Amino acid sequence: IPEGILMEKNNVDIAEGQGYSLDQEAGAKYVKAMTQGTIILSYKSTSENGIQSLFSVGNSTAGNQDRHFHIYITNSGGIGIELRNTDGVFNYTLDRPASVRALYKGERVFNTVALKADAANKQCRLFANGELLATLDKDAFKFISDITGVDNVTLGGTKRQGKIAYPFGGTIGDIKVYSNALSDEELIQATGVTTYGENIFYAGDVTESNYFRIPSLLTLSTGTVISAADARYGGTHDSKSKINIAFAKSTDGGNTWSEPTLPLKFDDYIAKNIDWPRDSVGKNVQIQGSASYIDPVLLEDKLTKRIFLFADLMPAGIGSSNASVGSGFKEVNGKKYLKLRWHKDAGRAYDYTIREKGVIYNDATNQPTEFRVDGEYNLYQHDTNLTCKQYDYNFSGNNLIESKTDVDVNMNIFYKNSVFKAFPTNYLAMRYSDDEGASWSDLDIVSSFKPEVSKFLVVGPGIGKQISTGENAGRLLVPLYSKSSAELGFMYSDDHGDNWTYVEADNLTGGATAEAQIVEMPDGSLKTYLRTGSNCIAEVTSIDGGETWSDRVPLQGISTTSYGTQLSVINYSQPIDGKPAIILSSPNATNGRKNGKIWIGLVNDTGNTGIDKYSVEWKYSYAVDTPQMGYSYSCLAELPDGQVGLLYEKYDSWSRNELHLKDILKFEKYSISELTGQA
Ligand SMILES: CC(=O)N[C@H]1[C@H]2O[C@@](C(=O)O)(C[C@@H]1O)O[C@@H]2[C@H](O)CO
Repeated sequence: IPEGILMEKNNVDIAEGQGYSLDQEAGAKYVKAMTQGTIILSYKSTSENGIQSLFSVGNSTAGNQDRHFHIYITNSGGIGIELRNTDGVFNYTLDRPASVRALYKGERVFNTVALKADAANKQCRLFANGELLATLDKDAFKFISDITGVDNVTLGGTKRQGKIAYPFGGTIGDIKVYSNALSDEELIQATGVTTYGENIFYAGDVTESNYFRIPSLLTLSTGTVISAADARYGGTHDSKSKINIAFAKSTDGGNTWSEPTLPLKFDDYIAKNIDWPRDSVGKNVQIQGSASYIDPVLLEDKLTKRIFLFADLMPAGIGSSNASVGSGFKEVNGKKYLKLRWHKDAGRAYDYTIREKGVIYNDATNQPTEFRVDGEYNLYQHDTNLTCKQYDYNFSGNNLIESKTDVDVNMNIFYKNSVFKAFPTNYLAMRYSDDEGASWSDLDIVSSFKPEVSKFLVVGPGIGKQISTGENAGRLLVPLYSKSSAELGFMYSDDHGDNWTYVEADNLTGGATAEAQIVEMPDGSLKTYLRTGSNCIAEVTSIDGGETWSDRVPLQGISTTSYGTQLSVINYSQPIDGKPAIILSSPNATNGRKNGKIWIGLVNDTGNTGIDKYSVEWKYSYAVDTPQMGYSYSCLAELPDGQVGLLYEKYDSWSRNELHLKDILKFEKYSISELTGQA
């Protein structure tokens, strides 16, 4: 077999289910006997078939349907290979979900992929659109030379018992087959020729996190665009993990973004880039003893230009699902204070409180102790800062080993090895900034109002809202949800963020994931759209600045799942078709987080008063990709130009098969012209 290119083809159109034979190519005899090599191809799929082989080599005869090698893509954006010679001899597979796309801005686009079969290193690697997607290691390295009875080289399908299986439909822009193993560098470069949308945060940036989730995007009145997201270190798992909140800004309308920062973070566990296992066992494992922050909300007070970042604060080993019932506060002398448990007391003996100036008091004696905390909640014993060893986490087989290192970090009340431990429920935290993220204020735990009967009271991720007109103009609002006397709730401030008041919006005690976002009506009244535990998105209205809310009404015509998915709904500054408009983003499928769509809702005055005053007509819907393509959490923002920016999870974040994927948080922009189908 010669060194270099064995076969090359260009601009090949393939009719769905027909495939294309490469048997007559001069190098077919070499390709049918490859001991290793590299395949790189550019393609555009126009088919909705489930599995679509791009290139294959194998045995087409009867009874030999399990003898072949093929590189394929799926209608849901997955990509992979299967190297087979019947299950008794070998069946090597490698894939990565949500690796490619089908449609971008209304048109089918080309993706560039590559498979490298490295005999010397006994390794197989898959690449797509400039990224290394997956790696397979095998002691018994195998390739085309190991398949019995190869009799064909085919494009757009895999020949099985004389039939075209895994039928592709579309165009193979280019294909090059090398007998040699090209370097990862050459393949990253070669496949990187086609990319769509951009990353703000990414595996390898200064956050040191390989994964991200829960997007927040907001254009400030100054023109600067800011964003935040969970920096999920231990895979894409929710809290009871190691998660920090990442932040970045753009001063050029969303074209380029600054180096990300970590405004909300904990140091009990080290922040590092780690590849979380995706196998059936390891994928379910998560960090057990780390404190974390989760689900960000960004908000701007246009009157003061101040910005706020909110997120849930989870004590060590705590998440929404295992949070203890209680406020985490104790009332002494009429004032609520954070309570603490001395590590040597009984398991549930929270006999201390953090009072004025961070001084820790003994409640039984009502006398101050020798301990105190700073504005970051780190402990001190007589002005001397307390410390503890930072933990590291590594997999030993399917087991996650969490061990102490020799690195000292300040002892914080939310850490598992702290001498004074906070109550194991969730808290609401926030910091403000007057210089667009250059510096942030001290940690402000605003959840003193958490109902003592609640398991958890958390934020609805995305952005908050400031009322611009009416009696309550200037009021700041942040959506919340809980498992307590109410499900949907809100916290508002009339003094520019200095103080917050909690509001129960219903009397539902089921604790469903009622993530909501708020939009303002022309007269200042508000409409909140929310995820529910039923097969619909609900709408509630307030005519008193968010103090009381109407009963839930299903949002007619916008399909969703029973478990649901977070949504984003924003006010647009200019009228569309002459009417005030709001824009909504959410996956449209009734099962699975996929088929993302952006809708434009036109506000109509019905002629009625009160809660029935306005009616929103969802006149336009825009499909971001094809129906099976992944789309989960998202956040919209009107950019300084007329465009609508979109930061979203381009995969199914609920699925147990799409956990721990790198670089799925994408940033895209769309004009109103595009969104209204007006080209
Ligand atoms: C505080 C918290 O746990 N937020 C979670 C919840 O929502 C998500 C989700 O993708 O649906 C992602 C959020 O980061 O998974 C969680 C689950 O639904 C339990 O509510």
